[PDB]
Amino acid sequence: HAERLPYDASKWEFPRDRLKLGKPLGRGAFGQVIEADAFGIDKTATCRTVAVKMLKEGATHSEHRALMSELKILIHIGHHLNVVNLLGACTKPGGPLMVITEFCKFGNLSTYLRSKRNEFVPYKVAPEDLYKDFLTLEHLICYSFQVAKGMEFLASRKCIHRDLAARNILLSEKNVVKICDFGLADARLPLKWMAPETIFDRVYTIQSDVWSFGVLLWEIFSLGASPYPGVKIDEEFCRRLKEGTRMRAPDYTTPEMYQTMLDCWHGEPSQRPTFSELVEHLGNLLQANAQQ
Ligand SMILES: CNC(=O)c1cc(Oc2ccc3nc(Nc4ccc(Cl)c(C(F)(F)F)c4)[nH]c3c2)ccn1
Repeated sequence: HAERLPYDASKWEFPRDRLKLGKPLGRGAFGQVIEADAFGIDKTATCRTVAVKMLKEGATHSEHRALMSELKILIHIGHHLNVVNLLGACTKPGGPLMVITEFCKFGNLSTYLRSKRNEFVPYKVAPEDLYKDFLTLEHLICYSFQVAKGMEFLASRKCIHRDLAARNILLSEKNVVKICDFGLADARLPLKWMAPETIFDRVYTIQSDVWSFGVLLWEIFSLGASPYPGVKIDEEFCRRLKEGTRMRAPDYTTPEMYQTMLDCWHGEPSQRPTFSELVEHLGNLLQANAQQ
């Protein structure tokens, strides 16, 4: 499967001595995600800020492969605007295993959205300057549109994310969002983003990612709220879920967006929309929103 993917070190290998590791950006059992400086990793710059995911110096022989798979998969997928850009890696012996991606200034979308709760209006109005730097339904529909586009792309190159959530979406410059993974596909309570077929039968498909995409939409339109607020993720949660229970509409959604969340939460994988359809439907909503 993944282990069998090609790592062309001549094109991605980067000198560990050209990286000045900085402040941690996130922790994990696998190891860490650190901010850093790359001396001439790309060409349009001399010194660039990059994000680096790396294992613990005493990391298992298993994770070492997990991280190598991610590197191979990211390479296989190729470049897309809404997928965090892979810049390089460090496989050679000597230092720990490291994957290097572009740095996204504003970090994960969940945190970001939460900080704009008191800076959000559905639609801007004149003066129009009293709203400069406010989030609007257009922004939210756009973020969802972009993620759906990146997932369509992942589908296209036949890959699945496995843990699609707001915390794994990064806000870059000019309202451009990028899909990423701070983990190595847990205090992050991942069951909240899993489709029933995944929870009960541990089966991961592109359609279960669509279920996750539904939780992400609820996250975006709750302005960063936490999925299944207050609810205890236990035996009964898994049960109720399979029985057909879903979350109520978030605080800033629109009738259509909430319906789309529901569409994504169909109990039947094959009854859930597909990312292409989602990209088309969302695009419509975006364009329908501008009008009014
Ligand atoms: C304030 N800025 C940040 O906190 C920050 C962290 C960051 O961390 C990383 C560092 C390395 C990474 N490697 C990934 N893997 C990844 C990214 C996208 C996709 Cl689609 C897939 C997978 F596995 F699904 F193919 C895997 N995500 C990563 C995220 C990258 C950019 N900005």
